[PDB]
Amino acid sequence: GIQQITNMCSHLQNASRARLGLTSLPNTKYNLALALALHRAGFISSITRGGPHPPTPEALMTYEPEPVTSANVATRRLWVGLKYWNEEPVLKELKPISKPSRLVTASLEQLNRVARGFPAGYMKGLQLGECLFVNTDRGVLEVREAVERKVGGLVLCKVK
Amino acid sequence: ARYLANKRAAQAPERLDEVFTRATIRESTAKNTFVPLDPEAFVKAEEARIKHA
Amino acid sequence: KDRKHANIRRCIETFGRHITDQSLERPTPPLARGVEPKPQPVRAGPDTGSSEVQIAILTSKIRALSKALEGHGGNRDKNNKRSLRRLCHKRQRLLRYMERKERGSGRWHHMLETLGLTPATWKGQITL
Amino acid sequence: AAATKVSRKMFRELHGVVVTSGLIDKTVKVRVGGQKFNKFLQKHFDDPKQYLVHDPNNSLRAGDVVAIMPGFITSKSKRHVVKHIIAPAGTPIEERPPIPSLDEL
Amino acid sequence: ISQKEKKRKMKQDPYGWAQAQQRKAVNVKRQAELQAQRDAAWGDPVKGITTPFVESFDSAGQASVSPPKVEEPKPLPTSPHLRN
RNA sequence: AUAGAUGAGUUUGGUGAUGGCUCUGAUUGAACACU
RNA sequence: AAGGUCAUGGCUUAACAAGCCAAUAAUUCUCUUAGUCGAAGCUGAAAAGGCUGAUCGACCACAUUGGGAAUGAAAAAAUCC
Ligand SMILES: [Mg+2]
Ligand SMILES: [Mg+2]
Ligand SMILES: [Mg+2]
Ligand SMILES: [Mg+2]
Repeated sequence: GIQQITNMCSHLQNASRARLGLTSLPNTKYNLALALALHRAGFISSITRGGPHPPTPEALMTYEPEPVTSANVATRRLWVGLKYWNEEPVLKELKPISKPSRLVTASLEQLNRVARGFPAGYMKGLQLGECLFVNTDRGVLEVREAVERKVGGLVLCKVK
Repeated sequence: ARYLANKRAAQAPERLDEVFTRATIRESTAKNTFVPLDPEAFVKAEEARIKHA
Repeated sequence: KDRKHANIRRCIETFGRHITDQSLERPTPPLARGVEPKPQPVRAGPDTGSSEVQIAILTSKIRALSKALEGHGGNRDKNNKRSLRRLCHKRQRLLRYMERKERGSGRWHHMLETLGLTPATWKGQITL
Repeated sequence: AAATKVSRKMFRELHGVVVTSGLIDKTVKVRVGGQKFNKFLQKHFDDPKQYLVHDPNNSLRAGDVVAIMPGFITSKSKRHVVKHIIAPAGTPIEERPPIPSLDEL
Repeated sequence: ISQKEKKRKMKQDPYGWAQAQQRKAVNVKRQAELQAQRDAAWGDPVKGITTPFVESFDSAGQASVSPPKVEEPKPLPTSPHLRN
């Protein structure tokens, strides 16, 4: 549920605050959807499903993950590579917007307004560097990827 | 017209410059979400019975 | 304590799902629409964790404790009035889960009639 | 010409659990799902609703999972009808009287 | 309805009001019987309905008959194969 | 409707906070005083 | 089951059943205050903004206070008793 996305956001903040080169997440399709969007937006370096121990650092892309079955699904985890440029984490802040207590949904015209830096609904306008990820019927997208495809949906979190 | 234009965009192909520049994510991780039953679930259950006994 | 752990062996031997699968006529719940029965791996050991066994073990503890609180000087034991309330609320939750999970299976009725568990034990609110 | 036939229209299908049965003839209480939106908090709340459903042959038992359809008026408080049993409770489906199709009703 | 409509209603038709309550008393009586019959089946939230198997816990299935007393010694299920 | 988001005086030996009060803006089917 | 109805509904009736709604106040009662609403008026950068409920439009109620009926297509009267 949305609680896992909320844990994924606070965990990545703590892993970047600690300047960790790697970090693990519970293996769920929802966490994978947000991680693929962060990687697609350029905030993380890699995504790899593995066990409770991180794969070999050097051979990370050519890593061969074993098939996921009911005999090991309980130990699978998503390993994320974190970026740090100019003595600063590239994924500094991950502020959630929709929470377990309330799921915030935005319309296409509200996202068009938030994309240019104007408040709309419970959201606020985006500034230089900030990003916004929306969970739509076309997958987890960035607010500028959503307005291009002309869809709304559930707002997940704002990435500074 | 408003419907066709909106439906066309939601099902449009990604930009070429976005394809030839984005790093690779192995499909083994980006698309293998289904978790089937262990094919060896019966053999393991029969061996676990012997060891537990 | 010797009877406590001896009773635990009686509950696993009476309500143990590894025994009721063959003792009862229709232990498992009735199939749903479209669902068909498929074979599943055998159990590697006895059934000690099913809701029937746990509810039976809780019944033995509730009797051993409720029988001590009613004995001589039992009213003076104020701390264990929580323990009895905590055993009945643990059984209420398992009975409440097994009720909807088993959808009136013969394995659910065997537990009630044998342990004498009436609706008062899980239906409403247990106030002690 | 002078025959006023029923509408014979098909409405939506809701899945729910039978709450009570046997209290009244050819009638059971079924709990279905729902969600109402709070405009002040801007969130959804679980809004489950319990209706009286029409069981023509008395083939439903408490704790049973069934599919109901609205728009089938039978009484003052009964506007739903049983469509089919999803998951039976107690005994199998074949051991209960059959559920007539909407065409038969 | 409000209390004014209550007294006013029964004041218009005194006899008709009496008949309406005679029929209500029949169902209130029948409903009281079904409650007493359902409260009995309700049982106790701690003991429910003590069965011979629950009574066999006091001896760990080693006693063949329950203690007397009022009461009667009834047979209990045993587990003679169990040791200490 | 994409220009629209602002402060000030005042507690302390002093400093940073907390927290009210007052002023700064607009207005009235207004009243009163001087006109 | 029958009647009624364009049709539906104890809407009506007979015979049976004991149900139905509610359990966190459904229901009922006391006290205090108030005509209700609108980008109608004033106000904030803004919030399902706040305040008011003049002039304008819509709705409700009232015509000294209380208790009432008829007429009429319809009470919708500053009428009538
Ligand atoms: Mg003492
Ligand atoms: Mg919910
Ligand atoms: Mg000082
Ligand atoms: Mg007034």
